[PDB]
Amino acid sequence: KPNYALKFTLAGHTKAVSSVKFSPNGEWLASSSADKLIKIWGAYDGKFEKTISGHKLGISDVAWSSDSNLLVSASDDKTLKIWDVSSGKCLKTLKGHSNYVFCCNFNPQSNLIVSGSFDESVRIWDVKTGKCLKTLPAHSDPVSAVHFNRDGSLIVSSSYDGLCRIWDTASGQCLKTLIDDDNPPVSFVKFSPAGKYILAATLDNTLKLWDYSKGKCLKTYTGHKNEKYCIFANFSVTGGKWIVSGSEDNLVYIWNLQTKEIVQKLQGHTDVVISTACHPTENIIASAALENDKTIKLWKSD
Repeated sequence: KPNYALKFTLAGHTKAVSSVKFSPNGEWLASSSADKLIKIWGAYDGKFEKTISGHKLGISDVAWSSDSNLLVSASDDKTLKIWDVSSGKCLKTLKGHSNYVFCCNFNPQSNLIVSGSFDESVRIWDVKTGKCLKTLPAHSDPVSAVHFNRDGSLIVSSSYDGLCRIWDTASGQCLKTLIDDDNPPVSFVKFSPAGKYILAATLDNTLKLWDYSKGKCLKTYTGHKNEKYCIFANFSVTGGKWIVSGSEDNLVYIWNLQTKEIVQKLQGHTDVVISTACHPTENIIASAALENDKTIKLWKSD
């Protein structure tokens, strides 16, 4: 079992936090908020670095490029923005979604961005030109998450329509639809770090690990509360092999990936824990909470 202990609390956002992500190089934490801002923090000391501004409405998601040089953000202003983190410059504004942009990610080569929207589409954009390469008529309700697999040849999307879909990046073809024995909204999905599996959250208090090639649910993680919000979940890989998630009872939950047992709950937030992130090299978790709390917490384990 891990022994995550609170090390730092990061105050600065003026509304609900929406996402936290560690830079791949381990140096930084990026946060997005309903306050329309991105903040950068030191990953190891929690020290505030700077604010990246320009969205006109709240931000739902932010993601790093694989070389830690760029961020992409998804906003209710119906845009994504590509940011040079060192300069703070907005390199490109990606316009084309017809409603709120909810989710975003770079591909592994950080030459493409994928986005999902309340407009029920998935878009694929060229990083260097900022132009949209493809629009996928992916879902019949808002798209909650989008993620590329380990070589960028596939995208997984999740939706409030109750589906996860896997797309061919090059053709835009729908290769797979995954759904279990009930049809609750899907609030999050991502590929596993080696890409054998997907991890999906549904708004029935359930995380599931799927073998997407076989189309089978292999594991379920339960015990937390998740019926309303799009709560990210993580694979923790630096020490023990864990699943990490926020929860609507204001806790961070940590499960054993193999056994599905709860191994730790982290107490301290005063509102829903909307987002968690796992440091790429150190046993460090970042957690972030909604409007009644507005803080980020850094936790560290032996």
